[PDB]
Amino acid sequence: PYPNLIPSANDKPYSSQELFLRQLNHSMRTAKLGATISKVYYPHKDIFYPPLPENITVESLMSAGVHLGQSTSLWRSSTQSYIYGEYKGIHIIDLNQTLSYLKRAAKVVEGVSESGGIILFLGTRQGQKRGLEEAAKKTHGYYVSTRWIPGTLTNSTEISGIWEKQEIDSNDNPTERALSPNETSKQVKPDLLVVLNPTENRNALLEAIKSRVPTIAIIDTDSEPSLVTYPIPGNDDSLRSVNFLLGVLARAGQRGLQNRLARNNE
Amino acid sequence: IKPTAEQLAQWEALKSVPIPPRKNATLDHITNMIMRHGKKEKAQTILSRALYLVYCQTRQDPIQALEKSLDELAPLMMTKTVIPVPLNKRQRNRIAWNWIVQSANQRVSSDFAVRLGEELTAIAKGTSSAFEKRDQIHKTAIAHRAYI
Amino acid sequence: PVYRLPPLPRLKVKKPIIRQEANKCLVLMSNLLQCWSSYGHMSPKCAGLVTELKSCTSESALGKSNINYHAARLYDRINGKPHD
Amino acid sequence: NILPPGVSLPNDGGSKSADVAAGLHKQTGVDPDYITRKLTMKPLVMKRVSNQTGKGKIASFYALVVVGDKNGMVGLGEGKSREEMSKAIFKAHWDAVRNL
Amino acid sequence: IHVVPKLPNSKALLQNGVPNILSSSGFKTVWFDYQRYLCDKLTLATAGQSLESYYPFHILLKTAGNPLQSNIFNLASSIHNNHLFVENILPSAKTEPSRLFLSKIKDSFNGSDWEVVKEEMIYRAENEVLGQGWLFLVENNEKKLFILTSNNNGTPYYFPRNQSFDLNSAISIDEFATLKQMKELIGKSTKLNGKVQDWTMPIICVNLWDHAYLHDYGVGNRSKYVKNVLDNLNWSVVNNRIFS
Ligand SMILES: [Mg+2]
Repeated sequence: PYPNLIPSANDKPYSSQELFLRQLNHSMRTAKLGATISKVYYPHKDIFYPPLPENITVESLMSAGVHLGQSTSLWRSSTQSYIYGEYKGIHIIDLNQTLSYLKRAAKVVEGVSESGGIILFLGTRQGQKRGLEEAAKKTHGYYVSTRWIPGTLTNSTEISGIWEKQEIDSNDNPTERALSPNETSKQVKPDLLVVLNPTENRNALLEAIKSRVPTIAIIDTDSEPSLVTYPIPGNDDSLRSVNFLLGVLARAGQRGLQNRLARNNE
Repeated sequence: IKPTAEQLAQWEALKSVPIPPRKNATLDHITNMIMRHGKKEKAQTILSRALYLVYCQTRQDPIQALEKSLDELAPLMMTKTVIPVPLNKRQRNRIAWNWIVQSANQRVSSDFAVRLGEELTAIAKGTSSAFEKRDQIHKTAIAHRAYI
Repeated sequence: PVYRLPPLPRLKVKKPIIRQEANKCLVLMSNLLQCWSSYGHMSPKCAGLVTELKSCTSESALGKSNINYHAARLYDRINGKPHD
Repeated sequence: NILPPGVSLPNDGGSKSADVAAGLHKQTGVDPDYITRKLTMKPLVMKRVSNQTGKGKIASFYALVVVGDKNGMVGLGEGKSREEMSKAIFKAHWDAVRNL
Repeated sequence: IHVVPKLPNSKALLQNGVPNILSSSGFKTVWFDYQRYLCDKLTLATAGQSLESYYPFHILLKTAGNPLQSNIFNLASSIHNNHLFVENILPSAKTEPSRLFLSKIKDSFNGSDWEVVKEEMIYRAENEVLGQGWLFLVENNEKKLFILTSNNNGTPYYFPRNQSFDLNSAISIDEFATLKQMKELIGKSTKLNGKVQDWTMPIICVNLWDHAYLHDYGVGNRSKYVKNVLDNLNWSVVNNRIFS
């Protein structure tokens, strides 16, 4: 439990570490006494307990702030059909269209994960690393959050060719087989690319277009809907909305992975 | 190692004291100014002998008298090309020492130590022409203050 | 009224001006010189100020603008150019 | 023998179509056999283009080629090479295969 | 929304309440009615604020040092203390006092055995706690137990808010000295909030509020209620609360 700890003698008072363990024991048992908190938003849960696509309501999407679009002065008129209206100097996104597009994109992610494809979560804004990493880990996928190197797809040999690759079974179990140099030097291309900030990742979208990689993205009021295969109308500048949508997609991918493993284990 | 009683007592007693100075900065700087050709000991002998005459004719600490003299004679600021500029301790000491050395060289003794010691004795008694030089420098600084 | 500049190649100040603080030694010297100008040289009145100078310059006689960087960094965000 | 751990000399280890097919399969996953067997290339434009520079005039070779399997797939590729025209044709073939 | 915690064996407690201390009607007053009352008041007080996200114990630890939200603190304190009280009187999660707790009482109370200490706690509750209050057996950082009493809603954790001295009446000069040293301890800290460290924890809690005993034991005879509480405690919880 807590090795390399030297308890104190009964005559002497508690030590700092003994006090820490005493307070930990208190916290895990009695600190939570008196009431149970209900109907309160805790940000971390948005990453760790995302809802299923079918359980999402318009109220839940509005609570996450998905509806809040860009300023009316920065409007991209090609996004007219996704807009419910304008309010307080900003455009409001139609959350029913958002719900439909999000369910469709979640089905796409679930199908791709169930087929064993490679899913890449690209988001390069400040505090998006946590959700991206968790989505990649629970979908058995991959993620980028520092910077998208241009040419990562169209120039894969000169960018990603040096990093190591791995053969795996139907159950995602390492086989530890030795790969030939030609096999190691092939391009490994994502089967699905999801972008949280498509406005700042035009290079990735264009590379996916050139390389025929279907792509999902959160299309804000100032973003181009036609640059992506499966747009999701929603707010991309709020971390809560981005994490909510990303958690939904990641849970869909996890469900697909679980279905794949269940079928392989029967 | 566990320090024994004497070692810890020594450590406490000493840490309760400051470190001694290696050298008196002012006296060392004056000596180096007297120095030529790397003959430090000759300069030290000359300076100590002059200070010894200063004591023998004044019977007060001659190191203190020398510093009173350098502090009072030396100009605080000087006009340069025309704006005044402040002077730090070493520059003031150098100017004062040069003024002292001229008046010393004006004296009669064949030994430079005797001339320097008697000049320092006269300065310690408030008798020197270098006060006029200091006054002129300060007057010029006052005249040209506007160009700071 | 508000004036909107065109899409510009850059947003940069030709000569950024920095607020260097005048040295304490210089102003103390100026005050001493004014003291000796009014009361007189080696006057009893302001002699105390001399002591300060004697300390302030004892060790040494005298004892940065990032506007262009931030402007270049932020210009693409704030210029308000039309979409494309 | 003193061979390094991995040699890479295909004749001493102890054309355009083949290299194009191999590099394309390595970089994009295209099938080499289809490229080598089914595709046919005809150079359309072949010229020399020059650039002035303070030290001197620099010459380069431009090639524009069209590839196709004659069954509904056609692609255009352009290649530049300062060294030789053959390398320009190679790059044009590469690009044309990429633009099918 | 702070909600009343669910209790084990809730149906049995509704039917009869805690055996040998409270009847069903009394247990309704002490827990089902009073805890709901306190939780609803805390929710009304703290809704739309940060404090809705924190548990009552973390609320009172946060709010102990600020004068103007004492009401919230009071509610939080009660909402904590009441539950603590309930947990030491629940029929079960016969439980016996542990060897470690007996050793600590013997060592902490100058060799006195546990039962005379129970009688001493009865005496303390009868004497100092005039009206509403809380009684605790608490351990300090020195592994020493002692008996603490709080007037109205007070907390054992933070000694500035112990509320162990009733200033409505007089105070002994020793109590005034204790108050002055306590205030000096508070003032010494360099923190802007003025917080101080106190590692005291409650091992035993008894509810001297009128909600607990008035319906079952009358205006008087509170010491009878305290004796009944102490005799028939749930010793599993009490033993767990101590750290070894
Ligand atoms: Mg945006």
